[PDB]
Amino acid sequence: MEELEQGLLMQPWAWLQLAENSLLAKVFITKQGYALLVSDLQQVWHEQVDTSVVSQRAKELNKRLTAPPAAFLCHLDNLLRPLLATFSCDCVADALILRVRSELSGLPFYWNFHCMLASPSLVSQHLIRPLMGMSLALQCQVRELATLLHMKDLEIQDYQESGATLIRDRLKTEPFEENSFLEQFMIEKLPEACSIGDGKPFVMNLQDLYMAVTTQHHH
Amino acid sequence: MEELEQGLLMQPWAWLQLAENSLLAKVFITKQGYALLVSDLQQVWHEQVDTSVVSQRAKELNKRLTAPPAAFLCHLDNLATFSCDCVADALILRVRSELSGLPFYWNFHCMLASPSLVSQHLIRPLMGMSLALQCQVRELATLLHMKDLEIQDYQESGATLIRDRLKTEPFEENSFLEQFMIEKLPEACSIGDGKPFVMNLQDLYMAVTTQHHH
Repeated sequence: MEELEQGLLMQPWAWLQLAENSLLAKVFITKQGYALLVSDLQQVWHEQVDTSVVSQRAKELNKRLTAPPAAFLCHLDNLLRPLLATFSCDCVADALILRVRSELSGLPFYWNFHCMLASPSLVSQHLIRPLMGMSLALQCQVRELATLLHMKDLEIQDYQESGATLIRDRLKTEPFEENSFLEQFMIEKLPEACSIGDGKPFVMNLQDLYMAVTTQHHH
Repeated sequence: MEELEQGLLMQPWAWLQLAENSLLAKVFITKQGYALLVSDLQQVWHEQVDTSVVSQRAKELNKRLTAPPAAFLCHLDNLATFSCDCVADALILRVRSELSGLPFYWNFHCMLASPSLVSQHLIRPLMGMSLALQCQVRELATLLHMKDLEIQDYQESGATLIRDRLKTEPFEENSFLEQFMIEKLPEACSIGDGKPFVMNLQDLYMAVTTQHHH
């Protein structure tokens, strides 16, 4: 394993849909096996699989296929890269089972992802820590942009206050005040702005920042 | 004790100073008991207690003094010397205060937090905070672009600057992100000991948690 986990850490979160259910998920597949991580925004599920496990489960699932685990693994990777054939999601006690129904070389292929609850180590490394790093960095952005904004106000004031001049008037901006900026933001905008939703917008507005935090945290 | 869990979702995180590490702690105290969540930014611990446990535990820990459970709780609400030890999945957080002019002892008996509270107390709110900060970034950027349009009007026709050092370079988002990622991100994304988290985010934290719950 080991290399799987390490590749998993550099994977971003994607969005997946199946039978109305959605999941956040990332996967790192090699010829050695895969690591998978899945969250419904309530629990987090994990699986790591090796070559031995692939052979055993593909045989049990497909009572008529013959290939090395490599074939089974490359098909799974070429099925899940673009997406991130048809899926379903079942729970049993603490575990999650992600089912695949699809075809390899014109023959139907069945695979079940078997995920146990992710350990606290994973949930920290893949969710908590990076997410907390993003918020900080974003809070730096805000601060750096507010200083940018006050610097543009000293410039226009230099035009109006002293430059001794005026404009077309249809463009005069209000002086920027971060106190009133926040207050209007956090009465008027926050209610939808912090919407966890389907994890759908998190994977589409934030992943570049997510990757950059993880690379940093790990290097 | 169902209300105690509810009230906990919306307390901010405190930072705690220890000998070998620091902890993050949020806590909700009533006359009914307490609920605490602690974290070292690797693991998360939980404890919920009622007033039955309070008097047994205080009687064990304190010989110099006694008092009704609700008063002990009220003094803890006040919340100091902190130490801890970790046996397997237990964190025992030890506190040392001064009540009635005498030493006072309290130990938090903390087990590994359920995934469900990790989600409710960190992941969901933390994710919410990131989406909210990103809308802000957006609104500042638009605001910056508006102010350029304004200043480009003065530049368009005559109008000279007096102080030959005030010029702002025109705001272009993609490059601002570019410089931020090389020049600022390394320091600014560093979790550290959690102190940054407690120093500049607990207002947004209290606002997101309360939004989410309502």
